[PDB]
Amino acid sequence: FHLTTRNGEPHMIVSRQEKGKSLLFKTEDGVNMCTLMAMDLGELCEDTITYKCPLLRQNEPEDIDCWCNSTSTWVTYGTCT
Amino acid sequence: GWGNGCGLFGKGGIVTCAMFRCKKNMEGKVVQPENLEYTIVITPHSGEE
Repeated sequence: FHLTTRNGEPHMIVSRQEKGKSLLFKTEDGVNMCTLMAMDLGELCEDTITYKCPLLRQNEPEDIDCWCNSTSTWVTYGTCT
Repeated sequence: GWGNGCGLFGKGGIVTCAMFRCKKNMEGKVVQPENLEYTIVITPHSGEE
């Protein structure tokens, strides 16, 4: 995935071949591990969706398919197939 | 969803097929007035035995 930013915050452009794998990227505050569970994750195209993966410390996830454990991150991926 | 091999939770497309083998059938036919065949017996009134 391409690591960029959105208003000072880290942003992940996730491609199709990354579905199902732990997303890791270094940050001043250590190594960040985001987890992508999006069922509709497809091919990067015009039909993108973009949203935030909250920071989750010792809390079970609820009503979400993306989250990181060290620093909140934005994520973007296409839905095409 | 994640529990069955998908990255995203949501509705997915599924398709199922089964070979269909008929074991007993019925058939309806159309009877044309023509092509009907009448059998008539013509017997000589002789009284022979």
